[PDB]
Amino acid sequence: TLSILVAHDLQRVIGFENQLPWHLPNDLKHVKKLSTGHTLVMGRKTFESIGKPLPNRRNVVLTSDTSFNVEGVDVIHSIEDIYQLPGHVFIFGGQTLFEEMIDKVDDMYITVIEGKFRGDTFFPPYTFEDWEVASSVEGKLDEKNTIPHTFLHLIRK
Ligand SMILES: NC(=O)c1ccc[n+]([C@@H]2O[C@H](COP(=O)([O-])OP(=O)(O)OC[C@H]3O[C@@H](n4cnc5c(N)ncnc54)[C@H](OP(=O)(O)O)[C@@H]3O)[C@@H](O)[C@H]2O)c1
Ligand SMILES: CN(Cc1cnc2nc(N)nc(N)c2n1)c1ccc(C(=O)N[C@@H](CCC(=O)O)C(=O)O)cc1
Repeated sequence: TLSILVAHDLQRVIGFENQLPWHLPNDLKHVKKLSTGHTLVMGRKTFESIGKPLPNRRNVVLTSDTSFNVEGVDVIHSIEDIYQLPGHVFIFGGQTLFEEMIDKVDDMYITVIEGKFRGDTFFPPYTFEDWEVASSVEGKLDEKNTIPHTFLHLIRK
């Protein structure tokens, strides 16, 4: 299976100045639960903003840089390489990879952040006419998670 994994706000903002505009620990645990034991594919800027590979799963970075070699990271240089990765593969970001892959993935795990943040990078527009809602779960709010959010699993019709 080839899936998108993304958190975007009410206007589809995903990032600002190579960081996330929000901090939402529940969403990072969502990422950890979905992706532990599988594969993440991310663009070079997304990788550099995380700084290190995420533990207990395969980290694949797409870059044109043939000098890229990071301990604990597999490197690919073409979109077509993604289709050779075995197992459950999550397209992890950022804007460039989401734009390149949204028409190719089987399904999307989207966290809708119910706020309007300042952004400079966006998830591409999509319509529910193309996507069935396999599940929709409101995130629980607490002291450490103060922004309303919803976990959507969307499957291509
Ligand atoms: N909210 C979320 O769910 C989420 C998730 C992830 C990231 N983000 C945010 O998204 C933003 C980054 O997005 P972005 O679009 O600027 O960057 P990005 O997609 O993370 O990385 C772009 C880079 O990926 C490489 N790349 C992409 N397509 C390629 C291809 N077809 N062939 C070879 N290399 C390719 C290139 O690297 P080279 O230039 O090295 O060749 C390109 O410069 C940040 O703000 C980050 O915080 C948000
Ligand atoms: C900046 N970044 C990219 C990022 C952030 N939120 C997302 N949220 C969703 N839904 N999808 C993504 N693609 C996504 N990507 C990050 C930053 C930190 C960690 C991280 O430390 N995750 C730990 C969990 C951290 C924790 O337990 O609090 C993990 O094991 O995956 C993940 C991605």
